[PDB]
Amino acid sequence: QTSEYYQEAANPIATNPALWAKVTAPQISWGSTDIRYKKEEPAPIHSAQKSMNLTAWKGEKISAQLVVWTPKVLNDLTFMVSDLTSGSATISKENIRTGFVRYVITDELACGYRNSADFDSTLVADVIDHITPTLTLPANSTQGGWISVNIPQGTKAGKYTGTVTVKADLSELKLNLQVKNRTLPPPSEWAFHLDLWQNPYAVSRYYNVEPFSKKHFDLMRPLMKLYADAGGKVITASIMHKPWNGQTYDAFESMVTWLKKADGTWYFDYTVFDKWVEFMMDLGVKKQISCYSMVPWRLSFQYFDQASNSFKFLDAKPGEVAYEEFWMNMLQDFSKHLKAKGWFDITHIAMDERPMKDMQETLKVIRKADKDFKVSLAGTYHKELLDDLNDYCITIAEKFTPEEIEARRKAGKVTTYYTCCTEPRPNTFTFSEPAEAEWLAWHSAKENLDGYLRWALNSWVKNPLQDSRFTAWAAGDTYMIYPGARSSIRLERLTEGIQFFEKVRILKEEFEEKGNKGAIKNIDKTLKMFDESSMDKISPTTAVNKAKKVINRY
Amino acid sequence: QTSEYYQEAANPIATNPALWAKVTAPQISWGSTDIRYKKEEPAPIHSAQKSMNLTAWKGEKISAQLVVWTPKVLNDLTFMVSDLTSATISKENIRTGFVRYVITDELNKDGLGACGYRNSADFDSTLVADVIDHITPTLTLPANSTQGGWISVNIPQGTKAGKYTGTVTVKADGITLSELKLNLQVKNRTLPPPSEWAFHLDLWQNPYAVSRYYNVEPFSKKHFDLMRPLMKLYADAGGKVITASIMHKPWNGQTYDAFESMVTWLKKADGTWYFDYTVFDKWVEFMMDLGVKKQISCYSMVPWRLSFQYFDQASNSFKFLDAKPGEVAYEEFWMNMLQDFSKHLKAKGWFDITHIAMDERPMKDMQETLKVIRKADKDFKVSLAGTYHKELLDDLNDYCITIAEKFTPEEIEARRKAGKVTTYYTCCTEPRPNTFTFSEPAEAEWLAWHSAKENLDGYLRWALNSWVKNPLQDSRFTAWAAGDTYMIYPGARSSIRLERLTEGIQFFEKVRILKEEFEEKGNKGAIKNIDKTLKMFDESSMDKISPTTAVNKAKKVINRY
Ligand SMILES: CC(=O)N[C@@H]1[C@@H](O)[C@@H](O)[C@@H](CO)O[C@H]1O
Ligand SMILES: CC(=O)N[C@@H]1[C@@H](O)[C@@H](O)[C@@H](CO)O[C@H]1O
Ligand SMILES: [Cl-]
Repeated sequence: QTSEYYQEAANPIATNPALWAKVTAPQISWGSTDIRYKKEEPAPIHSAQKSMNLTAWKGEKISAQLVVWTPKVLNDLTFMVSDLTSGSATISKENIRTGFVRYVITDELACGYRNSADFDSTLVADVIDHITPTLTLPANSTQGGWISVNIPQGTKAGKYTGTVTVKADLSELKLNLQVKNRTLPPPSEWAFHLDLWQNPYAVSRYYNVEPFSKKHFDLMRPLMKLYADAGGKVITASIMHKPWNGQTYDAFESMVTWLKKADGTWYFDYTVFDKWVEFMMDLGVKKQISCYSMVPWRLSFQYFDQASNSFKFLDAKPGEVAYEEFWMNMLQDFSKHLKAKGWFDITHIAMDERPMKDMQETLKVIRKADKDFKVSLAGTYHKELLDDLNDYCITIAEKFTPEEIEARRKAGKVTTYYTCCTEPRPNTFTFSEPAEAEWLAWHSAKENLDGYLRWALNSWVKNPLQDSRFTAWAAGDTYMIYPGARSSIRLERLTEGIQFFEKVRILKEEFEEKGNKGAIKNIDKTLKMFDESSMDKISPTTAVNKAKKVINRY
Repeated sequence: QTSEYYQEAANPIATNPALWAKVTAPQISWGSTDIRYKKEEPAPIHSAQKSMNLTAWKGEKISAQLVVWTPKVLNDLTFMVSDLTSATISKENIRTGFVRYVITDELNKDGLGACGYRNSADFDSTLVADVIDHITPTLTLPANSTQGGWISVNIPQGTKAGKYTGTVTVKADGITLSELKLNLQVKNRTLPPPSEWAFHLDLWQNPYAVSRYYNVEPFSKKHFDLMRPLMKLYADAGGKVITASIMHKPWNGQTYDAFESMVTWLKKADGTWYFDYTVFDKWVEFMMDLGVKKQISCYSMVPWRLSFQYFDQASNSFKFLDAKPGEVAYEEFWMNMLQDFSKHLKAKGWFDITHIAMDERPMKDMQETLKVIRKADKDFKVSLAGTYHKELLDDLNDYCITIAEKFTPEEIEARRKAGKVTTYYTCCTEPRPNTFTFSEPAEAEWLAWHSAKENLDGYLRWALNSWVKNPLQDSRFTAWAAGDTYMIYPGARSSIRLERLTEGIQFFEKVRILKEEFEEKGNKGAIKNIDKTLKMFDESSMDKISPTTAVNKAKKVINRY
């Protein structure tokens, strides 16, 4: 973990020392989890808050942010948290995670290719750095601290008190936690269908290790554990070469060997695919495997040609007999392999969104190969595809009818929504407001959707700890977690949202059973705030904060 | 075969019409198989020879060359040969072709060799007669030009001995121009068919040149159908060795068409390897079905560049191991392939004939490579074309030496008794004897007589068909003297060079059969006479006795017995 230490990029905004003239000693205060504090300006806190009061269920993860700002050098700034105690009972401080909220270069408003102008760029607080044990802060700088309390499941309900000690070579901040009588199940038991596409090739490139070696998997374990502890349900698999035509910094390579032998037979080898899938299942991501893609963005299919001992490409489009023959041959081998492994029922062939013609022709092919193959799609609403798609994810702008949703729930199908570079808000860009990430989970509860999908968990740019920009899209679009298995503010807020989606579900189960129709109509009145057309009437921060309080009263 | 028709390149030497002023009508004559007749000059034949007398054994292939030269246009020149009669040799056994022209250059300016890179502009160029074109049925000759005709008589085995007579008819613009008379004395000895010859001929095959030239998929049905008559030329010359590339670019692409790997090298992401031999197997079976079945030579454990390609599953891409003989990494990489290869070859029944094949390198390298092979399987056969080393004489099952160096007679006999193969080669180093397109035809035959003189098992050359871009028109290349990279042509057309080499090989077989008969009969004199004749084929004696003279004298001596 010493090799995981790093330096931030230079701040493109210079520090005005006159703005710091009024700061006479180092300051410390509780801040808000809704705010990313600027590095180069004093915290906008005009008198310090020494106490923080939190409420949570047993089993819940709950966070707070403190801020330190200093007109002099602070050597070896450290945070530590006491045990929390309530009479003779204790939440042990092993369950409490601290991190420095570190800075990354971002830009602004979001689709299409970009030239970064470094004139348009700024440092923003986003990285939860729980690895570096101390930081030295330069004079005239501000530094956030993130505190995560993982409340154990067997914790006694009641009032817990504890201390956050900040040192540099001070103050104590007070932490109060009301633990309620209700229990939140562990992440492995959450209903919420979270899908954040994984990029293992980004990790092998960043650390310069052999793909799918022991070192590669050792590096991925804590990183993918971040996804599984957020309720991650879906394994991403690239079953061919460059499903997305190298749109990310690191292209996805094939996890399947496509070897066309010189006698006309094919040898398909799934060694990589199998290792990746088994690895992710051992971490608790086991609900679904999504296989990309039969319809890549460029319709050119790589295979290893033995006769010439080289890579070749079939150029073939859905609706062609050649496309049908090429995919039938692989999909029928793949079907047998999956059935041998016991993964067939959960494996989905996964599309991205194309002219209607294309998608139906691709579907014919899949069905000829095996009638029971499951299929998924993230794209636009089409009535034509509602009975064929076992997992259907729709743009936030479009809606399924309530009858469509129940028909799909009745049939055992998954129904979700996504955002990407199209939507200014809500989103998980590095300059997005933190509460927008939590908002996304509340929106799923409002819509009776099964969850939320985003296209990039960890498709890291070149220097993801320093600069979140990319040659396409708004900064942060390509990843939500960082090298070192470091979380972001964005993923932490999303996880709080998902925990509340589970609370709502548990509360409605209890209220329906007891005939408490009033409590149900109130939860639904509160859920009305999470409409994507109503964000100028009620800000995402305000909606999220009001809704949290309502659910916690029950 | 209509798609196999072609046009020659322009002659870079213009025609001197004063040199033709003496030629008043078309001339037709028997010529010599020792001469490549120049296109732009009259045949150097001071008066026409109408009769050709040949002698041969039953089973022997024997050739003659006629020449036509003309001061006027000859439209649709054609040759045809009658049955030969006494009993009959049917004319189905007789092949005719036009001796067509290819651009050639010359030795290195110093005249001492022909190796090293070259620009064509720094060297002469000239058209030379070399292609035996048996496919094109007629040619139109321009005024003031000369054209050779090659005639091959394949004497069937059951042919009755005695005097055979027949006619070669040459026609143009409809009419007959001349009949030439062909006489053939068939002797009461029998030469076995090529499949039964002892002579160890190794001419390295390049299947990738054929797939490129015809633009077909490698190791497809079309590719093999094209290669069948072409590789049959090699088998009918006594070819014994199948060339296999068991890794990517054994010679680092030194020829126009690089050799690809006939073996899939797949490093799986779980630490195991998968090797697949589907190409290798198809190529080997194909070549064995044509009668090339004695030996398979696998190139190479020691390429110049020392960079070994493999398919890396984890990254789904090609990678290269840089590892040198004498390194543990080289040893681990090759051991793993060679042990899998060993099992495969045993499953197929090919292990006893398969040789791992080196080219020449520092002594250190070769012995370290040998340790690796032996660790993999102690019974792996090994071969080498290079320099003489006493150190390697028990380890090399097939040892081919430069013509300049010698094994002792004891070394040869020890190697023969152990069942090993011992040969020599030439390449770009030797000005003569050689098979450059400008080399004298008899030099190709000479090579086989030299093997008989040295008690060697045969002869090796590095390129049967490593065709340049336009091999029918221009035999030059970016390296070496013209013709160094191939001996046969598109259309399964033979060269003068391969036809003469084949005659030499037939005589090597005759010598062997005659010595078997003379030892058994105690006729020690006839044996001492054959050896006195074989003394002419020394590579230091070519300024005392020209290769042509030596070959012609020797042929006569053997044919008297
Ligand atoms: C379901 C989804 O997110 N699809 C694409 C995604 O592949 C990526 O290109 C993204 C860039 O932000 O644009 C989205 O249209
Ligand atoms: C064994 C042998 O023939 N080796 C090389 C051959 O690879 C080729 O480069 C040739 C060119 O004429 O030169 C030979 O020395
Ligand atoms: Cl090569």
